[PDB]
Amino acid sequence: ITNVPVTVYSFPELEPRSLESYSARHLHLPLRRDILHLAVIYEGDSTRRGMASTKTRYEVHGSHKKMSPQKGTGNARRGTRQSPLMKGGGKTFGPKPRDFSTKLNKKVYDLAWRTALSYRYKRGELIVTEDGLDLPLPNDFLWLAGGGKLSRELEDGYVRKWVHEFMTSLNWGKEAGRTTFITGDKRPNLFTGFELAGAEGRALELWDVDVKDLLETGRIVIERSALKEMIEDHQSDLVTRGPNLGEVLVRAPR
Amino acid sequence: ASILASLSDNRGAYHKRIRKGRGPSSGYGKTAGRGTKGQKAHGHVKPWFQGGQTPLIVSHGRKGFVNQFAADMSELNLEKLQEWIEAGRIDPTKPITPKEIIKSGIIGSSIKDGIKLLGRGKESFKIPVTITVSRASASAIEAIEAAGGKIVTRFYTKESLKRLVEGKSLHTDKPLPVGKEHVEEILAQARSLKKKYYRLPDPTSRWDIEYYRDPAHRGYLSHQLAPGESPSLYFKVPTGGEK
RNA sequence: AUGUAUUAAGGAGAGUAUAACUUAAUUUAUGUUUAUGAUAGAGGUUAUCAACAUAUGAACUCUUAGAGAAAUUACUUAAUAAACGAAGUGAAUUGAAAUAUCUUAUUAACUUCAGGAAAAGAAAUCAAACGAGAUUCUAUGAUUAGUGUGAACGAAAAUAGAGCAGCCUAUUAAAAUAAGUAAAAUGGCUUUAAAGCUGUUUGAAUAUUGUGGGGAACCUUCCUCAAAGGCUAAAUAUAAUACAUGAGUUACAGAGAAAAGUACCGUGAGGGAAAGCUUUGAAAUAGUAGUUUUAUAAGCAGCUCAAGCAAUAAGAAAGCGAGAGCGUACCUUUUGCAUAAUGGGUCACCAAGUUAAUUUUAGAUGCGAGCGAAUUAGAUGUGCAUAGUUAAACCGAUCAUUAAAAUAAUGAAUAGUGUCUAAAGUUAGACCCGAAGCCUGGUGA
RNA sequence: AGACAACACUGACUAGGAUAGCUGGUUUUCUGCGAAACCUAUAAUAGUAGGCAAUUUAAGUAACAUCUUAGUAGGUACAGA
RNA sequence: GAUGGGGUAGCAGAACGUUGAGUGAAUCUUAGAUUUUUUUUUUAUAACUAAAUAUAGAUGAUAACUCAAGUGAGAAUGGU
RNA sequence: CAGUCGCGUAAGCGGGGCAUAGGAUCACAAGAUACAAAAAGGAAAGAUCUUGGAUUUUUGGAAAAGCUACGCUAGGGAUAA
Ligand SMILES: [K+]
Ligand SMILES: [K+]
Ligand SMILES: [K+]
Ligand SMILES: [Mg+2]
Ligand SMILES: [Mg+2]
Ligand SMILES: [Mg+2]
Ligand SMILES: [Mg+2]
Ligand SMILES: [Mg+2]
Ligand SMILES: [Mg+2]
Ligand SMILES: [Mg+2]
Ligand SMILES: [Mg+2]
Ligand SMILES: [Mg+2]
Ligand SMILES: [Mg+2]
Ligand SMILES: [Mg+2]
Ligand SMILES: [Mg+2]
Ligand SMILES: [Mg+2]
Ligand SMILES: [Mg+2]
Ligand SMILES: [Mg+2]
Ligand SMILES: [Mg+2]
Ligand SMILES: [Mg+2]
Ligand SMILES: [Mg+2]
Ligand SMILES: [Mg+2]
Ligand SMILES: [Mg+2]
Ligand SMILES: [Mg+2]
Ligand SMILES: [Mg+2]
Ligand SMILES: [Mg+2]
Ligand SMILES: [Mg+2]
Ligand SMILES: [Mg+2]
Ligand SMILES: [Mg+2]
Ligand SMILES: [Mg+2]
Ligand SMILES: [Mg+2]
Ligand SMILES: [Mg+2]
Ligand SMILES: [Mg+2]
Ligand SMILES: [Mg+2]
Ligand SMILES: [Mg+2]
Ligand SMILES: [Mg+2]
Ligand SMILES: [Mg+2]
Ligand SMILES: [Mg+2]
Ligand SMILES: [Mg+2]
Ligand SMILES: [Mg+2]
Ligand SMILES: [Mg+2]
Ligand SMILES: [Mg+2]
Ligand SMILES: [Mg+2]
Ligand SMILES: [Mg+2]
Ligand SMILES: [Mg+2]
Repeated sequence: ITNVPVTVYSFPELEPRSLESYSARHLHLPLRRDILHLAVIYEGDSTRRGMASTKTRYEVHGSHKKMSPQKGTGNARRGTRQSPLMKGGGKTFGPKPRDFSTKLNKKVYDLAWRTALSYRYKRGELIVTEDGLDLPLPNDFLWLAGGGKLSRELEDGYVRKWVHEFMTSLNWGKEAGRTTFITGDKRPNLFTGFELAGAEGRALELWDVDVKDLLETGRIVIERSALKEMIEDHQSDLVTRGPNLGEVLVRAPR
Repeated sequence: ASILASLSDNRGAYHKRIRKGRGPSSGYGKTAGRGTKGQKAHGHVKPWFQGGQTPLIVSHGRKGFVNQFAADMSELNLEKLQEWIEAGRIDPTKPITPKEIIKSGIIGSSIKDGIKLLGRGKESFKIPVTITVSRASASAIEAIEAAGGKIVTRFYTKESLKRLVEGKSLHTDKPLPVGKEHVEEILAQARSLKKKYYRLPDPTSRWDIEYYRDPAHRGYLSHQLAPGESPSLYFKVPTGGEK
């Protein structure tokens, strides 16, 4: 079929409430390991710093005087002390600060983005939830933390405990790999929760996600809005002349 | 196992790396494919060097010159103009101007000194259109007019075309009038726009004027000629008879 | 290494609570918060068991009054490095396979002057018949136009980004709008012949009511600007300090310097080290021990055949090896080397086709007559291809030669573009090591 | 006396800025194929370029080699005067 | 019951190893990870078995795939 | 093949000589072509075709004398005693 369904759950209870429809060219693409490779290696090149530096014989300190006479000494002739053959000489072909970045067509990078989403979709590792995706911390703790009654030590020890038993109950913790939460904007509870308990998972903002980030953990828990915005910004090879992008099949039962 | 530990490029994409001077069994050791103690091994030979023999460019010399004043025209064939109208990418009901030709993708994405209509596929072109270009072939003019259309050749420049696409200049297939009897209606037309528009330039050179001044090219200055006048600004049609 | 922020004179000698710094070398006070901090005790030498913020006493000598053999004399509330900037002067190595023009190169270097930056700057600018609108920095344009016999050298318009600011009543105090000037000849510089700089000899005009300059020999029309008077921040350069980042280094690395311009060498200018920690302990080398062989023999010390010795014990033979035979090291360089041709005392470590820009090809792969890039509505941002032909334009699926033309003749027509991997051409140190010499500035009788 | 000018003087020392068609060196393994020391040009003759041509792997083959049969060009050995 | 097998200059293909990086908040380790040795086996520039010695829970080691190179030395009267 | 000339009754012959021994580019000079013309009209300087002047004789094309026993460097034993 040209379109595929996408279930939108309520994050805490994981109740399927709504049903959206996307194109098969969005979440049902074939697995292209060569295209995913070019995108993953393309991001690493741009992340690299590339600032290593070594001195050549033209940059090593000292005078360029001739060390020994050209002949008469019985030893091997020598020029400057900065030669690579000498003790503290310069590395001829040593590292220099340069740009390690490579190029990748916007259309290939957009195909690798939807190919990574399709890899998670066809495997059941893509969970779309309703907007407002945050960890439902207890109201009692939230009331204390704001009040300032709780110390930093206890405040962090509780979040680490609640987040652990919460992820372990959902089978989303360190035992079942990990989970990557993707939201449109930063959320205090979600990001603060996984900043203190990172073994159970992590949280990212849509602007900070990469193709590699969509393949590291065991599942991708993304918001309904972030997914639509993620695919809408990575379909350059498709919208060139549209297809189903968030077509609501079943509305939430208000 | 992990997806990230299973990605690779196609095997045909990978090619052997040759690191020279790294042992005899590599096949490139101890000489790196240079030979034995020659100029090509010690130093470098200039690329233009032939050993001393004079190159042909000297014994024969360079022929001709490169024209630095010729206009670079974008070539458009009727074969392609028909393919666009049928596909629905060019509206034949409206005037086809350079703005619509450039924004259609029929001449590409590069704007040049002008657009010339050529007559490839003139046997199958039967669509009535109203096109305006900088130049046109004698075959294209007949093909356009035979199908029931109109064609006009107007003076353009590389800078005028950019302003047309950018919307800074409005298209017009008529020259700027001359005389104190048109200053009012022209100034009023400018005030009504309420927006700063650049005028399309008119030809200034002898050749450019003569081109758009003759009816063979359907030039937009041909109306300035008399039925017996010549387009040339210097030459005249001689008279026949006994005198 | 880069980026960000802040700052805009540097060193030495001797002395001193040896974390504490100037003969006062551990001065004296204020405010706030103090474990819910900051990021109900003991302790004044058995010390400084308090951090932040704001003040405060002291702070020697020389560079640095004069003089002198700097750290002295003699006086006294004596005091400013480098780098970066502008102008002036201005090479040679090198390349052209020699070499004069050229290139190297408005380079290095030197001198003068100046500030935290300096310089430049609001068109006598560019464009081309449409218009842009000061200066500065970066990229593209551009291995282009063009110059040159060559080798090579090499713009501008425009575009994009960083910054953005205009004025003379200059936010610091200036013009009554500029005459020995513009310009010419001549000698040079720059350079494309224009424009611009200039020694010598000469020498104009007065504003779009078309006066003057420019638009690349030159004249003309038109357009454009208005010299001979000035002010102006930012983006830029350099140095120091702090911080951030790292498929940067981790001790023969990084830096020359993990205690360094010190020790040491040199009359001098100048040259210029070694050296981390409590961990690990390779090779070479030396003295022994165990097993085995060796005093009738002419071994590049290995290989083929192999007696014997070798395990206190059931099981289990590694190693050494008498005797027989084969074998004249290695590398380099050469027609050809055991060669008495080259190089190496041994071992360990350091040590050589790399990077950038540009221009190509193969394979793979994305899109596809488009590719790439970039982007409430609009516009915007290199390039390549899409049509060929000619010296070139007109021309054009046709074009060129045929001094008129004409199937008379001959040649030339159909998928590109981007990326990755790898190999490449070109320019840069260009795979690594090595001269004699040339030039500039300093040092020494 | 080409003598001396602080190891150096037919032109010192020191700092900055080179080239070298010459010599030497250029580091792991396996696999496949495999030359040349000739011609032409050169301010060349220790160099270099273009050919002949080594290699890679595609597109062709009325390919290439050899023999047989028939045919052709050309004057050596020999023999002769 | 396929065909082929010396090799310098040189051209080409396929791999191993070294250092760092990603998967890695992963895997394993006093029931012994790691131990520059010795030993055993396997068509093997490599890894593996076992033994002896010492004793680490991570500033430890590590398969596989991939990325990037200051990546491989009996030869330079080479340097320390 | 086109153009247009000569000789020949005609077929036909004629793009120098019975054959084999005379160097370019660049620059310069003389004719033609109508290509481009740095705002525009012209021009200058260029382009195409024809043609001319060379011990460019080291004749694929530098404007070029010696000494060193005071000599130096890189190499060759690829050429000597
Ligand atoms: K020197
Ligand atoms: K002038
Ligand atoms: K073309
Ligand atoms: Mg070093
Ligand atoms: Mg890469
Ligand atoms: Mg070989
Ligand atoms: Mg080679
Ligand atoms: Mg090669
Ligand atoms: Mg050699
Ligand atoms: Mg050679
Ligand atoms: Mg004084
Ligand atoms: Mg004094
Ligand atoms: Mg020369
Ligand atoms: Mg040129
Ligand atoms: Mg004035
Ligand atoms: Mg003047
Ligand atoms: Mg001038
Ligand atoms: Mg002037
Ligand atoms: Mg002009
Ligand atoms: Mg003025
Ligand atoms: Mg060091
Ligand atoms: Mg170490
Ligand atoms: Mg080391
Ligand atoms: Mg040892
Ligand atoms: Mg005996
Ligand atoms: Mg001997
Ligand atoms: Mg020897
Ligand atoms: Mg020796
Ligand atoms: Mg090394
Ligand atoms: Mg190396
Ligand atoms: Mg290949
Ligand atoms: Mg003498
Ligand atoms: Mg002497
Ligand atoms: Mg063979
Ligand atoms: Mg031979
Ligand atoms: Mg010559
Ligand atoms: Mg030579
Ligand atoms: Mg064989
Ligand atoms: Mg072989
Ligand atoms: Mg061990
Ligand atoms: Mg050695
Ligand atoms: Mg003109
Ligand atoms: Mg010759
Ligand atoms: Mg010849
Ligand atoms: Mg004598």
